[PDB]
Amino acid sequence: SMEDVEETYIMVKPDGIQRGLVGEIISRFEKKGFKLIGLKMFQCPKELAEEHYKDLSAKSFFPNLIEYITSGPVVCMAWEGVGVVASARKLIGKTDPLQAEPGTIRGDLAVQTGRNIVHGSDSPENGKREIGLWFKEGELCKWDSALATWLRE
Amino acid sequence: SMEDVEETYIMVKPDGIQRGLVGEIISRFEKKGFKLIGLKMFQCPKELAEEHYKDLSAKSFFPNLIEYITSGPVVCMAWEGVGVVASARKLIGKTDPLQAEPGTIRGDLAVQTGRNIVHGSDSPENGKREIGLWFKEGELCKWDSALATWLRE
Amino acid sequence: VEETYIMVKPDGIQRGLVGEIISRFEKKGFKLIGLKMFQCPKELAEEHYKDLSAKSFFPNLIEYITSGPVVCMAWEGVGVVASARKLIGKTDPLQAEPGTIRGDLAVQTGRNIVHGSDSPENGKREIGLWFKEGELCKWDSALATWLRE
Amino acid sequence: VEETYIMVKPDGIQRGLVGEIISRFEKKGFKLIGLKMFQCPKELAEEHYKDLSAKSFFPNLIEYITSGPVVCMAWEGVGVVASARKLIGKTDPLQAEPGTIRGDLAVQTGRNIVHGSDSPENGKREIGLWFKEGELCKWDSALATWLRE
Amino acid sequence: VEETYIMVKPDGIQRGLVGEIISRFEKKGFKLIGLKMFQCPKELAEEHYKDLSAKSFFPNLIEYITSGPVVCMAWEGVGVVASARKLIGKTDPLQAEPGTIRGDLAVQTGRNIVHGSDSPENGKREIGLWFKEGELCKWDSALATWLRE
Amino acid sequence: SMEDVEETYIMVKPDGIQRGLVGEIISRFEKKGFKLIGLKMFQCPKELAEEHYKDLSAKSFFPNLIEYITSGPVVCMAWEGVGVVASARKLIGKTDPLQAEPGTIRGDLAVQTGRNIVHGSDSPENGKREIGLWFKEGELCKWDSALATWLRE
Ligand SMILES: Nc1nc2c(ncn2[C@H]2C[C@H](O)[C@@H](COP(=O)(O)OP(=O)(O)OP(=O)(O)O)O2)c(=O)[nH]1
Ligand SMILES: Nc1nc2c(ncn2[C@H]2C[C@H](O)[C@@H](COP(=O)(O)OP(=O)(O)O)O2)c(=O)[nH]1
Repeated sequence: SMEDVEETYIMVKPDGIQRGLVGEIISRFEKKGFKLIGLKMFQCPKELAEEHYKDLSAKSFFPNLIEYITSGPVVCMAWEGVGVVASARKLIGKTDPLQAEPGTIRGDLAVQTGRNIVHGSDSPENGKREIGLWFKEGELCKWDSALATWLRE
Repeated sequence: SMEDVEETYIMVKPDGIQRGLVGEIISRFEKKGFKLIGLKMFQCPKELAEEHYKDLSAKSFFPNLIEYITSGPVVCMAWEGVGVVASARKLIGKTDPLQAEPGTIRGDLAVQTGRNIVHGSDSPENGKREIGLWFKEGELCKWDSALATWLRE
Repeated sequence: VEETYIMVKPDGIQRGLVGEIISRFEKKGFKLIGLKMFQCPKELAEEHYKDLSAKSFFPNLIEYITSGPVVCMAWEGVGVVASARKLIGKTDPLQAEPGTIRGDLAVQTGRNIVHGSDSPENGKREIGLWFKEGELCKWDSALATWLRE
Repeated sequence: VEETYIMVKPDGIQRGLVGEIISRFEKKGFKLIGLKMFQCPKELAEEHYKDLSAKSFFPNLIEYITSGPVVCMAWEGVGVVASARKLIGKTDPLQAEPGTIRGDLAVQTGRNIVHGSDSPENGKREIGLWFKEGELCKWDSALATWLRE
Repeated sequence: VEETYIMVKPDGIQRGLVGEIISRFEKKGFKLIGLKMFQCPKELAEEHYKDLSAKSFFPNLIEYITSGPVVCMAWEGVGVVASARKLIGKTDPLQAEPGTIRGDLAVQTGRNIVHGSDSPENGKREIGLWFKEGELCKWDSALATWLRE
Repeated sequence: SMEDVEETYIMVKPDGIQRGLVGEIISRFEKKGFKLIGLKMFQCPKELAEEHYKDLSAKSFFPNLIEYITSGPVVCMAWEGVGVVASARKLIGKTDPLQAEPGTIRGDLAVQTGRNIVHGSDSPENGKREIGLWFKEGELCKWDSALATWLRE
């Protein structure tokens, strides 16, 4: 089968780190069958995070948002796969954890919106933008999976 | 508008114990991020069980509910958190396990309405009712969660 | 009592999800009455996919389920047929909801790791097709009363 | 039948390990007969640790054991005391072996998340010190015939 | 390549441990080449436990092994026989260390949920006794290069 | 509590990645209670892998080793904690996954020495060394665990 493998940026937030969910979140996607090509614990500089949420820079929560997202280290992840962006969004769950369906990362492991543990790109366009914003040039590591023949047709 | 801290009475029904599921159910709620302020293996006295199911006292099966809930030990739990009530019902799943969705407790662990493992208050008003009903005035334990600031803003 | 047929496909084995899938049905509360690693011969696979014989993918499908061993299973319980389907998830893993088998453990339709009868009729058919006279095992669950009224 | 006293300490609750610890003993096969989240008043704690009153760490200990609610437990089964001591692991989480509770989930003796009666006589003493009578519950385990002969 | 016979005793099935026990061997890295739920006949139960024939617990043993269906398994991998022994843990569940199957999920010797050949030749001998000719399925793991050099 | 906190270098070898065990491994230490201060997927250059295994350079397996450790990305890690070095090694198991006791990382998830899915510093000094060899000045993230007070005195 031929079908482009998109990339999506997935980020475990400060709270996710504090609660020790870094291993758990990663394990969810590893079991799903997606490839990890970019990974790193990272203390996000204020500028980068402000660039990341550039679109929300006018909002009244923006200050508080940047404050939190930089208040502690986060984990930067880049996942490759076919239809992985939307898939990631599904596995993550609704923005509001209380409304997230059990089985999803937020519905299983979080309770409040302002602390929803993780971020998934909302589109392949943003997946590219974010992976290029949070990751330096040669940080990504591409590799052929040994299970490639058993993950995809 | 911001919602107040809430309390709910979650109960592991007789079958939950027989199948050694007390631990996993407590875990699902500990993992979600709520705070356990009430817990005890309890032998529900007939009078207490009667008050618990008072809204069904007119039902022809009312006897079964009382009889059954008194047939063996149960685990009483009192959980706290903003929106914990509506959330607990969500992690628990539809009454008929066969219909509860994969990911919910009943959805992943049960097969018949009658032996649907756990119970959670159906409303914030009923949560306070059941907690005060099942727990003796000194059985509730209040404490400050060290992860409070990472669970909610 | 209702019985359904559930099978882990070659990719489920390769990826080592046999124990996982089984555990999920055990925990749910259904009784396992049939189990066996089996290398499916072409003709039997074709028989299994009888109705898709005119389809375009048919051959690929036949290769896929014979490209490695499978693990046949016979599960019993009231309404197990539909429940099993719900636990397996949508045919397309990307579409199946998190919490289901394909929703958590697969990424593509052509390799969606598991199978479940879609009807009580096919349940008997498929079980009667993959299991031989006597390979099934009956037993009384000690937790029977704590699983059903 | 033999019963032992197991208690999840304050750090255990603070770290959301109650469910996990209970599950281990459940999955092991012993029967739970007593359970409760309890706020240990200083005197009960000092009586439990009666023998250490003279030691310099006494103050710290009492503060710690009462710094938050604990979860009291009572389990039943032949050899449950020693086994529970084995499942829990050496006093020092760093020396505790991988597979044991403290070994898998803790990092320091002063925060070694759980307790377990070190002998059957102590099991009775502690269950009697931490529980009130009506608190223990007796019941018949459906799976007994499959747990023992 | 060395093979060993692993089997889930009847107490394992009644307690829903089939999937969990297989997973321990899938996660370890070993290859499943034999599997089937089987109702063990008294005669076959006797040949297997020939060495314990003159033991006083023998009779109870034979009735136990025949008390319900069991799950027969064959795993491949160099050193598997010895590795399975460890994963299984000491005969008396109460003495098997945490981390092992008997140490985490059993409480008495007469209901130790699992079996494993104690040597390579007993593995060969046991697979020939529990599995018929083609019930074994030969296949190669796509992860071969990452499990052994 | 005046106890000295050391750091240890823990790395997920190429096979760990191939086998989707990155998460599981991370969760073992996360749940143990140690702190993650360094983490990154990385494709190791022969030169770096040799200066890392210089003490085995004369061995007959060295050549293969070097190629194995560089045959694909690995996941570098820096863990902090009192006695984390010795603990981490205990948590990993014997060099031979067939000997490693069940419950340890290698005894639970591997079947052969040359593919023992993970590495951990064998001493506090090699701890400092390896972290310095694999992590650049500034890749390590310092932070305060909200549970620090419940993990230690
Ligand atoms: N009912 C009963 N069974 C016993 C007693 N001692 C031993 N057995 C059973 C369970 C033991 O695993 C078996 C003797 O087993 P072996 O030491 O020959 O081998 P093994 O360690 O592989 O365990 P297995 O065949 O899996 O049950 O017979 C006893 O006192 N009472
Ligand atoms: N490919 C290959 N690698 C080997 C062989 N023997 C040892 N090694 C490698 C992997 C071992 O982890 C490493 C030696 O490690 P060690 O100093 O005994 O301690 P450890 O940090 O591995 O626990 O050398 C071997 O026989 N073949």
